[PDB]
Amino acid sequence: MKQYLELMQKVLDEGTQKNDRTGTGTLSIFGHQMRFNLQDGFPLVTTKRCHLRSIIHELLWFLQGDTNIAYLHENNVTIWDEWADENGDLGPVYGKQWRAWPTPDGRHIDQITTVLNQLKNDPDSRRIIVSAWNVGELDKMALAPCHAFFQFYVADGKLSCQLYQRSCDVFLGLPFNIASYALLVHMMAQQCDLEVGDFVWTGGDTHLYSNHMDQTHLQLSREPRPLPKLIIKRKPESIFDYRFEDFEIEGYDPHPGIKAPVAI
Amino acid sequence: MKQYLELMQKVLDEGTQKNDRTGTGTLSIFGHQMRFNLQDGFPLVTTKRCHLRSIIHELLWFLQGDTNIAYLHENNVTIWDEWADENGDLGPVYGKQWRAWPTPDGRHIDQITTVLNQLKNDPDSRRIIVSAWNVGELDKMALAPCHAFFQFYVADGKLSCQLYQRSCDVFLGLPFNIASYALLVHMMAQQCDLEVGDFVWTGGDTHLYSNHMDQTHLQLSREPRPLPKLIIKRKPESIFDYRFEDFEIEGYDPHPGIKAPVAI
Ligand SMILES: C#CCN(Cc1ccc2[nH]c(N)nc(=O)c2c1)c1ccc(C(=O)N[C@@H](CCC(=O)O)C(=O)O)cc1
Ligand SMILES: C#CCN(Cc1ccc2[nH]c(N)nc(=O)c2c1)c1ccc(C(=O)N[C@@H](CCC(=O)O)C(=O)O)cc1
Repeated sequence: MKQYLELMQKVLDEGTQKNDRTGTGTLSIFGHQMRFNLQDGFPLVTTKRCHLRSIIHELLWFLQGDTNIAYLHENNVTIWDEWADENGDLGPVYGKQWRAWPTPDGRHIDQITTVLNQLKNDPDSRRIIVSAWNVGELDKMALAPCHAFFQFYVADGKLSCQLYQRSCDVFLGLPFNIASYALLVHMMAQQCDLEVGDFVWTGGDTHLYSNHMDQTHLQLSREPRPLPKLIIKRKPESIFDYRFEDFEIEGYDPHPGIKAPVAI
Repeated sequence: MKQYLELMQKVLDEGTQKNDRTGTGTLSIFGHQMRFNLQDGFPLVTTKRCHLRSIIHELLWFLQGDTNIAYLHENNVTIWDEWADENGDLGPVYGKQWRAWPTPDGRHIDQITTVLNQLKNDPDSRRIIVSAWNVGELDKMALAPCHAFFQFYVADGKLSCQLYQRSCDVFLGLPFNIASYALLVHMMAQQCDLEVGDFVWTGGDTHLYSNHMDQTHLQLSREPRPLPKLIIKRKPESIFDYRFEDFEIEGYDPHPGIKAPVAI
């Protein structure tokens, strides 16, 4: 997409060679924002083929409040393999925080149910947020949430959502998250009888790993193709009842996929 | 400031009429980001006279981990009176969440010290964040946090900061928060022997209350003056040992102040 590619070029031209946790090295910029009008099409990268099966199953895995990769495996998704323990657990990551944020007094908070109820009863609320940044549980998580916090908004019957991504792997992780949240907005809109609006991406440490330089240069040479469209074949009783079979991405003509090594 | 005035005009030009909790009515836009290079000067609004006293004392109050207005009153700061209970208490807001975020296992985390440790021992970390958005304590708070989350970043010996403000009252609150955060960055940098970089502001529901329109346009008819300069007359042993009297704002020649009704 034009926005995605311009961010890449931005990282190349302005990035600061930074040493990273993995000891790999990354070109990095701090602070960036982009807007994606969902009414223009699904923001799935066209300059490289993206794998939707992983994107869809991971999201349904989140909404279930699951933190064990068993479900992912059952559906051939291996993205979380390198971080799960001997038993497949990842600690209280996203899923747990979205559906069961633990209070100090022992209670748990369902942030998705709360959001649904706010969108339906109080759409003008400026407090429609879901946060995965639970400071008290960070040390138990296999990894600290990269897509840490997000906020919904309703204006003129349209549903918007801003995502704050503290750490962003521009090449691999980014295309995945854009598509993931764009999908959530669609599922939320359908459930709350609202039209889809803007999906705004905001990041902190936006970086490109040194061992992805070639792949980047390659992708940067491809002319972006028109954006596909999403079809939701069925309307479930709740945002928690969607199935992989319910989605379809029409008009998706991407350039060949580009393979790149994963940084653990 | 150029960036500030530009946001105001954006809100006016692309805003959407939206009702709000206070029952006042607002003009709102969702998603914005602006950058301030702290090297250029202290980011304090010059198109209207601002009251540094209230800003500085609030920050020191915050860092103390205090959440009772008694301190503020001793120094004639009344900016938090409308929300305090009979005993002057506001609940576990800012100060508390920063100095002692409660965990589910009976621990408490001092996010300020943690961040200081990272800035000195692991400045390349992508996890240097302080969150006030404690989902499990919101009901105890007098008001849900506006400036809910912030991230620090280091590069070329310069410290930068990005803040995510979920709800922003452009006319009243914004000028306070920007001056407040720039102050924090200067304090952090001095404690970590770093120079000041950029303050990146990101807002969710960015709005102007309908009863501030005239005051807004009055302010917009004004030419911003040169940015003041901040002089810190001492290097305390710790970030929590700063006093009001250590800060000097020099060259601050603002246009007349404009009064405007608060929305409780
Ligand atoms: C981000 C994220 C989610 N995930 C996993 C995952 C890994 C690290 C994380 N790190 C942090 N901090 N938070 C996360 O949510 C997170 C999630 C991803 C995993 C792999 C690829 C990847 O290798 N990309 C291939 C996948 C191909 C396939 O699955 O068939 C690609 O080319 O798209 C991308 C994203
Ligand atoms: C942000 C913030 C802190 N605050 C208060 C305050 C109020 C509501 C909030 N709401 C939420 N949710 N979070 C907050 O941080 C927050 C803070 C402010 C309060 C009042 C003025 C105000 O009345 N402005 C006068 C100041 C006069 C003076 O102090 O001398 C003016 O005319 O400018 C400014 C800032």
